[PDB]
Amino acid sequence: EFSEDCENIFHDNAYLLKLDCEAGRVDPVEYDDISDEEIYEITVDVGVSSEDQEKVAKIIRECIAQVSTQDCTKFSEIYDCYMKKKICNYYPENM
Repeated sequence: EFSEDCENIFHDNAYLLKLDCEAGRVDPVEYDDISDEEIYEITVDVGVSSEDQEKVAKIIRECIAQVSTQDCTKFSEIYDCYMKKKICNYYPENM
């Protein structure tokens, strides 16, 4: 699908964070929320439409809020929410 690149990138980040979290490099409780600046940076700054930003924005916040898991598996669970919500359909094919 058209979506594989976005998906792979989110997949990669999740996995990296997981590995780092395992390594005791990251703390899963800092991932309990997210700023508007981070959001812009992973939406518009990378090809999400201005018009669509809030729509992606909502999925990210819902997902983050929905994941009350606070171990290293949080990173992977959040990614699961993002795929479940089809977040990648809002991004361009190449990125």
